Amino acid sequence: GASTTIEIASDGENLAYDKKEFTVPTGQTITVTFKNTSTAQQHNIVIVKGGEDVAAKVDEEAINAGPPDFLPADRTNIIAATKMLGPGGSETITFTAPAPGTYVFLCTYPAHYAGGMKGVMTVAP
Ligand SMILES: [Cu+]
Repeated sequence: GASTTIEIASDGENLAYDKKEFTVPTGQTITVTFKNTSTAQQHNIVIVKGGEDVAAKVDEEAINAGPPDFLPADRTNIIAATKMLGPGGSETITFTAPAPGTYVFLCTYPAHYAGGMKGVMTVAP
């Protein structure tokens, strides 16, 4: 089920992605295209280096960091991230898949993570 090309989008106007999981192969170049399909909301996708603990810390850094991108100053805990996309915006990010394991992805727009806008990237060995 592992793929090197991933398409993901917001679930219309809801605080969710259209996928809560996807699998990628370790050590290979991954392409992820994220589409903000909402009418009036801002979304990104941020893939963190770890699980729910790392995601919570990033999410907190993000809200402190503020607009327009709501990302921490550096990517020490971030595998990859888009910019903060407007309604109808899309962005493709490229990264080398990290070590095999489970990696949380989330939207870091204020309240969106707590709102359920999250999932898991599984990296196959
Ligand atoms: Cu969002």
